[PDB]
This record gives sequence, C-alpha cells and structure tokens, in this order.
Amino acid sequence: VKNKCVNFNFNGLTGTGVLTESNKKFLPFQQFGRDIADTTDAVRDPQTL
Amino acid sequence: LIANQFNSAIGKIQDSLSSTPSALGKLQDVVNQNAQALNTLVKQLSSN
Ligand SMILES: *[C@@H]1O[C@H](CO)[C@@H](O)[C@H](O)[C@H]1NC(C)=O
Repeated sequence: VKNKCVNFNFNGLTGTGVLTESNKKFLPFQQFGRDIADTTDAVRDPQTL
Repeated sequence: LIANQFNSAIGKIQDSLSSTPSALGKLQDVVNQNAQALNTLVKQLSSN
C-alpha cells in the first residue's frame, strides 16, 4: 500500500512512514538506501524489485 | 573628482565581492556550524 502513513517491515528493516514511487536507481545488489545522516530513506521491495 | 572616486569605489567593492569566494566567510561559518550541529545530533541516534 502506497501514499499512506503505514508501518513496514522490509526484509528486517522496520519503520513507519509513507511509501511512494521513487526515481532513484539502485545497483542490482543493494536492498535499501540511506541519507547523509545515516537515515533510512528508500527501500527496494523484495517481491517487485 | 569626488563623485568619480565614489563611483569607482562602489564598482571596485562590487568586483571584490564578486571575484573573491572568501569575503562572506562570517555568515558561511554560522550556517555550517548550525548544519553540522544538526547533523551530529541526528547521527547520535545511531549509537547503542
Ligand atoms: C518470487 O520472487 C520474485 C522475485 O522477487 C517475484 O517477482 C515473485 O512475484 C515472487 N512470487 C510471489 C510473490 O508469489
């Protein structure tokens, strides 16, 4: 579910927030991204990549 | 003569401000200090 404030548990990465479609381009081995201050800001879905 | 000197001084002041990326360091230091303090405060959350 997207565009809503909902909890998530993505491959052990747990958190609360709103999930939106992003324009970033992970390499095909990375699972989730981080910000400058080591804050989770993007996640690759394990079933849709 | 005084008017010409005044105009030349103003022009030189603008040129000095434009062609020197170190004149405004006093405000840049404050901005950097605030941003770095916020960054350190946020990064402190990742410590056990
Ligand atoms: C199994 O994994 C692939 C790769 O993530 C995914 O495309 C597929 O939908 C999965 N099968 C499911 C969720 O039934």
